[PDB]
Amino acid sequence: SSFSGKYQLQSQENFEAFMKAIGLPEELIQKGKDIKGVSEIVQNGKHFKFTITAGSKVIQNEFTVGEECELETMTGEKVKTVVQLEGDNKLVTTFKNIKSVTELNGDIITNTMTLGDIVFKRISKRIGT
Ligand SMILES: CCCCCCCCCCCCCCCC(=O)O
Ligand SMILES: CCCCCCCCCCCCCCCC(=O)O
Repeated sequence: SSFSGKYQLQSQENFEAFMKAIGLPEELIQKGKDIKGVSEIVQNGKHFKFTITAGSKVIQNEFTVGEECELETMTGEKVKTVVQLEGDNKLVTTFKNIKSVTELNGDIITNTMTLGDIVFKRISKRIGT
């Protein structure tokens, strides 16, 4: 149950640069750079549900830690990958050559995606039940 909670974005580094490189239609790139998105995570042991909302674009995802699962990326592209726990508080996966780390520390979820040399980094905070 550790990741569960509702979280809102506070600040991000390199949003625009990273969203370009991944075939994000520019309309969303500009409308998106400023949205403090909300993440809903529901964890039950290995099983994860998470929903990322950024006004009207709702991406909902589910995975089992350790299993190969379909994930829906930024662009809407669905990609087969495995998500891994590396300790109770850290989700690590790799898709379309992006290395993604999600990390809980207290009420703070830090997510970091790197495409070759670009480090897109989102920091979020818990907002209630
Ligand atoms: C203006 C209305 C539509 C809103 C469009 C928002 C598009 C957002 C684009 C990228 C946001 C997704 C963030 C990645 C998810 C994550 O960090 O795990
Ligand atoms: C749309 C991006 C795809 C998501 C691929 C990462 C899968 C595991 C990590 C997601 C768990 C919830 C963390 C989101 C927190 C945040 O928005 O920064």
